[PDB]
Amino acid sequence: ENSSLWARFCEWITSTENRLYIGWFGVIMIPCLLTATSVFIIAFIAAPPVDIDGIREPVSGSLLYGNNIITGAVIPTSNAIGLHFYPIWEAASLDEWLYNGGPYQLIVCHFLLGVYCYMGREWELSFRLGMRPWIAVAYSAPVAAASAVFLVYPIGQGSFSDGMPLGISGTFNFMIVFQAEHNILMHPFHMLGVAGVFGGSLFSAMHGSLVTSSLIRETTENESANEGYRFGQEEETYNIVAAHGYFGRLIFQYASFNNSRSLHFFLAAWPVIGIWFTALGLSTMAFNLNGFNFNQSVVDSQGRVLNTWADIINRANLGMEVMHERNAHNFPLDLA
Amino acid sequence: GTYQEKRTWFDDADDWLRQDRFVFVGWSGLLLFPCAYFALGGWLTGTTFVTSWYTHGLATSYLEGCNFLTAAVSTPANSMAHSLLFVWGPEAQGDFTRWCQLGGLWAFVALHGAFGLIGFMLRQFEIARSVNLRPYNAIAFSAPIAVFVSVFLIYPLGQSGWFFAPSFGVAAIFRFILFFQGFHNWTLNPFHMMGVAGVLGAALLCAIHGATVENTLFEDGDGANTFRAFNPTQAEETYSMVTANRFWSQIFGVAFSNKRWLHFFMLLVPVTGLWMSAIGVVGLALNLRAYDFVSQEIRAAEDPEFETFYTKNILLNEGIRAWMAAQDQPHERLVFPEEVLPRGNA
Amino acid sequence: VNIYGLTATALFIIIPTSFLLILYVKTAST
Amino acid sequence: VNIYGLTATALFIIIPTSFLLILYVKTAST
Amino acid sequence: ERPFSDILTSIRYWVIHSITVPALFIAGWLFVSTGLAYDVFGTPRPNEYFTEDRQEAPLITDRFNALEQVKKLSGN
Amino acid sequence: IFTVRWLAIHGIAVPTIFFLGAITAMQFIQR
Amino acid sequence: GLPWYRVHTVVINDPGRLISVHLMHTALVSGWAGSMALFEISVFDPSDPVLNPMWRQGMFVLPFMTRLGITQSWGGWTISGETATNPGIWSYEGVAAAHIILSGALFLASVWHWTYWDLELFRDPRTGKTALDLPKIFGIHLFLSGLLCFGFGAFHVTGVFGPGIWVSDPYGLTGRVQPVAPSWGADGFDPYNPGGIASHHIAAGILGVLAGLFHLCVRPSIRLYFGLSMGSIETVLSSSIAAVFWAAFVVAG
Amino acid sequence: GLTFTDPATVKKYARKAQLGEIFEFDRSTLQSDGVFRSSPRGWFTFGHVCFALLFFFGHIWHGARTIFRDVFAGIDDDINDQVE
Amino acid sequence: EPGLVTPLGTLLRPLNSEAGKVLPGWGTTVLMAVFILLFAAFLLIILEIYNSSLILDDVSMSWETLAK
Amino acid sequence: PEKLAFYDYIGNNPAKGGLFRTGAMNSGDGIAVGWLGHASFKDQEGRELFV
Amino acid sequence: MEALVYTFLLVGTLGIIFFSIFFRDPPRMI
Amino acid sequence: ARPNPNKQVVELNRTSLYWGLLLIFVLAVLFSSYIFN
Amino acid sequence: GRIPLWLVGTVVGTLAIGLLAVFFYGSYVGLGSSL
Ligand code: CLA
Ligand code: CLA
Ligand code: CLA
Ligand code: CLA
Ligand SMILES: C=Cc1c(C)c2cc3nc(c4c5[nH]c(cc6nc(cc1[nH]2)C(C)=C6CC)c(C)c5C(=O)[C@@H]4C(=O)OC)[C@@H](CCC(=O)OC/C=C(\C)CCC[C@H](C)CCC[C@H](C)CCCC(C)C)[C@@H]3C
Ligand SMILES: CCCCCCCCCCCCCCCC(=O)OC[C@H](CO[C@@H]1O[C@H](CS(=O)(=O)O)[C@@H](O)[C@H](O)[C@H]1O)OC(=O)CCCCCCCCCCCCCCC
Ligand SMILES: CC1=C(/C=C/C(C)=C/C=C/C(C)=C/C=C/C=C(C)/C=C/C=C(C)/C=C/C2=C(C)CCCC2(C)C)C(C)(C)CCC1
Ligand SMILES: CC1=C(/C=C/C(C)=C/C=C/C(C)=C/C=C/C=C(C)/C=C/C=C(C)/C=C/C2=C(C)CCCC2(C)C)C(C)(C)CCC1
Ligand code: OEX
Ligand SMILES: [Fe+2]
Repeated sequence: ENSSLWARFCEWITSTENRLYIGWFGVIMIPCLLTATSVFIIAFIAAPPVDIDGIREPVSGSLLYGNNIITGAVIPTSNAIGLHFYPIWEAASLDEWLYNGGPYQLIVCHFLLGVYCYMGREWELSFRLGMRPWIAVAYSAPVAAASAVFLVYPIGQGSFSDGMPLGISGTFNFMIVFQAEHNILMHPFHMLGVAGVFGGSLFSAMHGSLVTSSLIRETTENESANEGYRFGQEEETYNIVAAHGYFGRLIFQYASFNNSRSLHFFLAAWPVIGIWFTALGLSTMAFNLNGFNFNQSVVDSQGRVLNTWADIINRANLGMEVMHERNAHNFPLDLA
Repeated sequence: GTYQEKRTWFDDADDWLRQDRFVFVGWSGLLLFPCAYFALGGWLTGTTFVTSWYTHGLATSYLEGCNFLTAAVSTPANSMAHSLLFVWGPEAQGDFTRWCQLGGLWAFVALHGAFGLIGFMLRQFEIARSVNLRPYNAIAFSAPIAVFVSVFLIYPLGQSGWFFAPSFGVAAIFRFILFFQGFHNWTLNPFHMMGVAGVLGAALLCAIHGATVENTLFEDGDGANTFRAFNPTQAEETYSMVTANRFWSQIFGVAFSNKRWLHFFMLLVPVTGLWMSAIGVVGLALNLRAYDFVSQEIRAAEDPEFETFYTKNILLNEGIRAWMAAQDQPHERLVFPEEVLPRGNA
Repeated sequence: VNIYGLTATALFIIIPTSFLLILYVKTAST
Repeated sequence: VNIYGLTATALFIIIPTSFLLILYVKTAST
Repeated sequence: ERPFSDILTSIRYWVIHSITVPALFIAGWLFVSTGLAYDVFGTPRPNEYFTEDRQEAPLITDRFNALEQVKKLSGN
Repeated sequence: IFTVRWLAIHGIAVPTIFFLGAITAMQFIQR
Repeated sequence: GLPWYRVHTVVINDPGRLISVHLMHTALVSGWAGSMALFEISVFDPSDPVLNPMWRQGMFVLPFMTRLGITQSWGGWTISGETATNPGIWSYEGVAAAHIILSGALFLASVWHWTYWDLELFRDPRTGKTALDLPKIFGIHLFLSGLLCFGFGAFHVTGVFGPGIWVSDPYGLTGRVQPVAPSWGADGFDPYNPGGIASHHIAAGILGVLAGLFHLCVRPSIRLYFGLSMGSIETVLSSSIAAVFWAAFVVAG
Repeated sequence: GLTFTDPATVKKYARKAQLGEIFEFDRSTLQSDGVFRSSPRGWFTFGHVCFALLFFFGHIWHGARTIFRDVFAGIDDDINDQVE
Repeated sequence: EPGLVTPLGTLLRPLNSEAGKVLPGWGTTVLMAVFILLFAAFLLIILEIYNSSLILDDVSMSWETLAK
Repeated sequence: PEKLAFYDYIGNNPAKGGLFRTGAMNSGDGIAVGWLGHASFKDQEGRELFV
Repeated sequence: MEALVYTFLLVGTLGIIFFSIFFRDPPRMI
Repeated sequence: ARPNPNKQVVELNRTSLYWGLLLIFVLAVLFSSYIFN
Repeated sequence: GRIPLWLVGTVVGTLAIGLLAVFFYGSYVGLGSSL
């Protein structure tokens, strides 16, 4: 028509008729995730071993170097680099990039930029369909959690080596070293997040049971119960008064939601608020505000010290403090 | 029925038991209510007044200075190791104030908790049959029972004592968790790796379905407080399953299309997770743990250049075992020179 | 290598794979 | 033993076995 | 009767739960402040953990013989 | 008044006010 | 049509196919044990029993044959330190071939009851439809359960007709299969007493017979009928699954 | 009736002395890896607890199917009688 | 329609014949509850023996007991 | 006896196992060939020590 | 050897994820 | 003899094929790390 | 009813948050005070 080249282009990005919606976050999400995906696969398979700690003992992380799926990892950037922006072109040779912890910092910068914008297009499509916009808020609870383990925690420590590796056994070392230095289990933000998922799983097992247990009889018994629902129907597929009536007898009548719109808000609000504190937990633990510490706290008269369980957890932490980075510490404090 | 049989005393008792009330008693209430009440009441008594100085050798009460985090109803000592510690039995012999001192108030709570959990699951059966529903709420609660029975009962009945059970306290769990990392390497048991995916996967279905419903609602009121516009007896649904399909179909790629299958999928993901983690504790009760990979312990034995994070984790498990087990297992009477424990430097 | 490692995996993949294919192909021909 | 001996046989048996079963089961459901 | 709103508004409620409530609280104060709680349950006082015989944490190591043994470790 | 609902409250509400007398007096115990 | 997990409930209506399936599952369980025995005796090492014993070799079904009195192979070796005078027909190889010919027998019986599923034995009178007298059918199996339990104790353990069971010394240094005599006092409940085993099967064998004649003769109450839902084929299934893990915790412990 | 005072040999047998008694083996006959395993007493116990604890779920599901047989296909239309 | 009639089917026919007949009232149910409460007490014998929670004079419950 | 010194050996304990360590116990640490005799650990002053 | 067996099973999972998006069973309204 | 009136049919739609094949491959990614040790 | 509910919850809710401050006060002094 009389439309420009640009208007032809903007009526394609914001077109909802596409199989996967792009939108304007997706024009910079899609080339960042396909960057970060395609480099994650290669370094998980063919990365040469990385000096993680700067002491020139390279750690293996590739499947081609005698690892399996569980011990495979993408090894973090070396301790000598620290927080210096280390792209591919600052290295002289390409193998100097790989040995120093190259593809960790390439992935994380494209990953975190990708998931900030995957949250963006969850808003953007919801504006293109007339939906209410707050699904993008609920995706910020993992985005707050993933920003902390990759970016907010290496800032407070000063190096990308202390961030979390991209591996299954790589994660498990990061959980151990963290609690040895910061005692995460004795921090009320990790206590909220633990209740965020034990409550979150309970509120899914309980809600999903009662909707299944109040289904209306529409099929036979040889046919599955999922055939009673036909897609896009108007009438309700389960009795709601019967499930409040059941759950009202179960504990007491005031302990239930009869308003199903107030119910589904509670299912959204409980884990999302819970993950927000355990995302802010290690965000504050990144700036060295560890947790509780009740060592040598219960004492009697005559100046003696009684053990508690907190002194037992001390012995676990003290056994891991003196073992992580085994050839690094030249000095009797772990300030770094 | 329909032939005029007479009424007996048992029939008369049933009407009082299955009478509608502010709290439902039923027949299962005779098993539930005196067994559940003594469990938590036996927990609050032990965490407040009852020591642990003779069993483990460490204070555990509010009457000793331990706060809410560090108070625990502690397990018995490893001397008994499998006794039920009856208050009349030979380890106690009637004396109550010496019965608590041997840690026997642990077994008062664990055993009265088990018959509580049977009774509470039976509670969900007779309420469902009264209202004539389907039993799926009862079937989901078996997965908390399988976690309870395997961890607190099958695991000490496989290990060397009730001593190695968890104690009913906050920080006392925190060593039991840290017990399983060093001594078992429990994070590499795939039965726990399928437990985590059940827990974190069900936390994700609680957050999406609660937000997809809340953002695809139908405009039925005029006040912007959209909770006001729900008559719960209405025949139509309150949100748009068509629109919610097309959102995640273009955001994520594949979405639900079946409201019956969806809530059942929210049933299946947490229940399979715990049931596939009750199997892993059974292997730990026999110490059939997935501690090692053979083909990397060999390669790290002959070469001081090869390592992974796996071999860095085996050293950290040695740091938990060789350090805390001096105080954690006092029945083993073992002492350590400060040269026999592994360290790094400085 | 476990000699029975790759062939306990191969039977674990192919036999329930071929189980689900049989039920699906008779379904889609209805 | 040829390590690949028993697993080249096993794939030779199970994959054309499962091929013919799929065509037969959709046939007999007609 | 009693839909739970009228209970927490009536004055016959607050003429009963203003007398039995502190009398249950003060009796809870006396149970520990008089030293009764240390002996009815058996937790040691702060001047009672270590006796003159032992100077470390107690330890049983005998199943059927624990009742008389703990009475030695208690210092009694 | 001996109601099933009343017993459920006073089976819990009576021992919890007895215990709050204990812990508050535990806070004023010196070393 | 069905889902994939309700496919075996076509059997729940008619009685006749349910025998045919329960024969097929019985043919597999035996045919495992015949296959597991022949596999293992072909990889057994009878050389050094004092120091490379039977248990260390890593072995599953052959101690369960040895415990009830099978100590000789057709190869001519024994366990305890001698060779075979004559193995007899019931040896390691013969018991292994006993289950497989049993398995091919029970395979064929499944094929018969699958084809001739419709029998007048099953269609009861005064309705003319498929039913099962579920209490009376229990008395017929409970009678024959204790009758095999009585016969095992009086004969196979006592040594009147069978060989006995394995009995060791306290420290494993010796021991073999001799007949034992039952112990009836409080020692019969010592689990390390072998005499309690023969005492158990004679005592529990009699009571199952007396319970077997009870449940044949006494019809259940109408109040207890509708409570435990006697008229359905699945109330026995949920209870037989309930009984068998009570067994499996005791057996594992 | 031998003696050793060798600084390598004493450690080489004191490490073996933790394991109970001292032995000689042949790790070339079966190509042994050097790390232990579990006796069939241990394997039989594992199977018949995992089976048993799984059969506990089977008892519930078929126990719940017999009692709730009438409403297996989903509940009926009107069950709104139960409102107090 | 009729079923199929076999020689062994007519023989076992009166065994699977009276499907449905029950006793009115309560029957032998109170007599059944006697045997359950005994058998539950019987298990508390052999458990608290085998837990060594009750000690008898002729058992000692070790491997030594098995060897006379 | 040689047998009673064989039952007293932690490599025969089934709790010293692994979940994915397949096969025989003899595949773990070889077929036992012979007993090597009771070690006794003497001090420089001849005082016997215990492991 | 197993380093190529692992990469088969990784890209095998990514195979279904391609087929589960674009070749899905299309949901039909009403 | 007579045709059995209990003949039922089994079906597995495409959205259930994808949960099946993705179930099998994922735990085959899981456990194959342990089978080879 | 007689007494308005809103100053019932204020008086109780003050005496609950007044009660919590003692347990924080008792955390730095007395037993378990680490001194
Ligand atoms: C119904 C609820 C219920 C249940 C299931 C249990 C269950 C249990 N309790 Mg708890 N308890 C309860 C109510 C309950 N209790 C109440 C209400 C109280 C307050 C008084 C207690 C107080 C309490 C204490 C203080 C203790 C227990 C203990 C126990 C355990 C031991 C069981 C035992 O030895 O009983 C054995 C008895 C039976 C199983 C009854 C069987 C019925 C018999 C066979 C009928 C025959 C009677 C006949 C007349 C006998 C004739 C004898 C003649 C020859 C002289 C068990 C877990 C102990 C424990 O926890 O272990 C550490 C313990 O120390 N309970
Ligand atoms: C004595 C045992 C027994 C028997 C006879 C039955 C019989 C039945 N069950 Mg039940 N069930 C049992 C144990 C048993 N169950 C246990 C222990 C569990 C807990 C896991 C269940 C859980 C269960 C559920 C959740 C359901 C049934 C259903 C059914 C019905 C059809 C089964 C079907 O279509 O499966 C078809 C099976 C397949 C197509 C293959 C399954 C493949 C399995 C999972 C793995 C491969 C088998 C394995 C290698 C063999 C090893 C056996 C093991 C014992 C060693 C039928 C009435 C269904 C029902 O009642 O709906 C009407 C149903 O939905 N059962
Ligand atoms: C002359 C009489 C006589 C004698 C000497 C015996 C002798 C014996 N009987 Mg027999 N018995 C007899 C008559 C006799 N019986 C009669 C008349 C009956 C009635 C038919 C029985 C019924 C019977 C049964 C049902 C059992 C015995 C058992 C035993 C053995 C003693 C207990 C034992 O070994 O401890 C070991 C066994 C136990 C301590 C039983 C533990 C039961 C626990 C509570 C089950 C736990 C499951 C539960 C669900 C918990 C799981 C969850 C948990 C992990 C958290 C011994 C061989 C037991 C046996 O089989 O021996 C192995 C047994 O279970 N007897
Ligand atoms: C013809 C009879 C016969 C005989 C003599 C044998 C003999 C043998 N079999 Mg074979 N077997 C047979 C039939 C037979 N089998 C059949 C028909 C099957 C198919 C199901 C099998 C399947 C089979 C397997 C799978 C295995 C054997 C094994 C064995 C060996 C040891 C059996 C053992 O210790 O079990 C001990 C039996 C028990 C502990 C069961 C006790 C009964 C329980 C507790 C159930 C009680 C419930 C009941 C209702 C009781 C209530 C009544 C009471 C109240 C009165 C032995 C060589 C084992 C072996 O060594 O491999 C070769 C083995 O693994 N057999
Ligand atoms: C730690 C996590 C956790 C807790 C605290 C918890 C708690 C609860 N869940 C319940 C229900 C459920 N939860 C379910 C699935 C799940 N539940 C999960 C995890 C949990 N569930 C998970 C992960 C799932 C997913 C499978 C379902 C499906 C239900 C219900 O339907 C049920 C309900 O209706 O909720 C309202 C309630 C049980 C009522 C009851 O038996 O009281 C009676 C009390 C008894 C029987 C005494 C128990 C005694 C215990 C076992 C031992 C004593 C422990 C001490 C008292 C406390 C020790 C505390 C220390 C650890 C600090 C209760 C609110
Ligand atoms: C990154 C990639 C890495 C490598 C990938 C390896 C993948 C391996 C796993 C493949 C999983 C296949 C599962 C089943 C797929 C399915 O059911 O599709 C069903 C669709 C139905 O689409 C239908 O098509 C119809 C049109 S028409 O009739 O077909 O013309 C239409 O009517 C209907 O709406 C539409 O649904 O069938 C097709 O149209 C395409 C054929 C699919 C069958 C071939 C798949 C196998 C070959 C894959 C490539 C080689 C891999 C080597 C190993 C085989
Ligand atoms: C052992 C025993 C027994 C029992 C007893 C009992 C049962 C008791 C009970 C008890 C109880 C029953 C108790 C209770 C308690 C409670 C408490 C102690 C509480 C506390 C709390 C707190 C401290 C907190 C609070 C709060 C919260 C929650 C939060 C917010 C704030 C407030 C403050 C509000 C018997 C007899 C069997 C036998 C003998 C001995
Ligand atoms: C997966 C798995 C499993 C399972 C397994 C199984 C299940 C197995 C089985 C196996 C089996 C189950 C086998 C069987 C076999 C059989 C056989 C091998 C048989 C044979 C027979 C025959 C050959 C016969 C013949 C004949 C006939 C037919 C006619 C008559 C005569 C005669 C004899 C000739 C489990 C989980 C446990 C674990 C491991 C893995
Ligand atoms: O980097 Mn990973 O962990 Ca933060 O402390 Mn020092 O440095 Mn290292 O050690 Mn401790
Ligand atoms: Fe919902």
